[PDB]
Amino acid sequence: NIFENIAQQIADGLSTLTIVQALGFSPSGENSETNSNTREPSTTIYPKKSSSDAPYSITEEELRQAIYIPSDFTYGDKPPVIFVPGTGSYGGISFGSNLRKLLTGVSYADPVWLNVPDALLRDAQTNGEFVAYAINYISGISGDANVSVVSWSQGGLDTQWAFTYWPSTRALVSDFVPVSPDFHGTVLANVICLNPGAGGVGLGPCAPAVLQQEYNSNFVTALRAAGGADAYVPTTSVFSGFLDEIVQPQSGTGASAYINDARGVGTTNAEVQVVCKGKGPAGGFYTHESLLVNPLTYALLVDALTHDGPGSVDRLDLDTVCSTVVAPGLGLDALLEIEGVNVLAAVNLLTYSDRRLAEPALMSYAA
Ligand SMILES: *[C@@H]1O[C@H](CO)[C@@H](O[C@@H]2O[C@H](CO)[C@@H](O)[C@H](O)[C@H]2NC(C)=O)[C@H](O)[C@H]1NC(C)=O
Ligand SMILES: [Ca+2]
Repeated sequence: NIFENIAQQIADGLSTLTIVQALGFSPSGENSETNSNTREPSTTIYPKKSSSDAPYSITEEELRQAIYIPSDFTYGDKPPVIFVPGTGSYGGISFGSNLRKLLTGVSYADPVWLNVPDALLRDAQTNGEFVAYAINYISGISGDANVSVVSWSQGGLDTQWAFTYWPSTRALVSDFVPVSPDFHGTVLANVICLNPGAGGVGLGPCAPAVLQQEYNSNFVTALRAAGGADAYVPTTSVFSGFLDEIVQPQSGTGASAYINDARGVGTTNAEVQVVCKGKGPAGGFYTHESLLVNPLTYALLVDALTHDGPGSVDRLDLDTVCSTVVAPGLGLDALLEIEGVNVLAAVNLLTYSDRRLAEPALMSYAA
């Protein structure tokens, strides 16, 4: 029986590989990207909720289908929480072994998650459309409750892009909790794609979302010049300065994950090695992916969800939070699962058929 659950886990993990999907399989289980969601929202959200919003380029059918609503969802009784995966991954598997498992069956959260086609590798401007639609749609079918957003890696960058160009979504998000975000992209993408940045032809073929996540990319530059480098809602950014093998730089105020707060809406910038320094293993070495099981990450998420404003380092009992390797309620097996999540993602990055020399054109709205 325990065998059947491992077989089904592996099958669900492999269905997220685009090479396997090319054989005609679809993402399965919690990574299903063809969900049937038949409730309508209280208000027109398509093609625009606000006449200030950027247009959608993707059909509402596809936008809505990437949202995975568990049967246990309470449509507003609890506060909804939308989970957003990172590059090469799906919302189901990015968080099922970590944060979303911990947020299943509690009173202050009600999880749903995004399964974007092609493992979040496609143009990030369209990944951003998925987050914008999800915020408006989930709220609009949940009694117009506020939602929260938790993201991993490019997910946070996608959320800032939805906030920047879909203003209507700012009004409905109590908390944005990005884990290992790259709000300034990453120079490791410039290196791997042998690419000058600024959308220039580079010698390394790379997925569109990878090219747009270069440190100086047109996507990142446009987003930051439009306001994407400052928080729009209370933002609890959690990142590791030792060592993020995907996102660099990633330490101090210069970290790609650092969100400024010029609008004064409230921000926490938590480098775990800083916050937990001298106080336990949770201040030790954490990867881009292993951060998702760090107790500081979980503690700051719950704090943010149970209090006005962002998660508060100073309100936490750092002596207790920092004292363990993994969040309470996970085992060291979560450390293993999250390593496999990263491997699957890596495979996707290396083997995705849509490799390009140049970064997607900015849509007319971003320019
Ligand atoms: C839902 O979240 C939004 C954004 O965090 C909240 O809207 C902000 O509310 C504060 C004070 O209530 C205002 O000063 C800001 O200008 C608002 N921001 C935006 C962009 O609207 C809103 O209060 C939350 N709603 C609920 C019911 O929690
Ligand atoms: Ca809060």
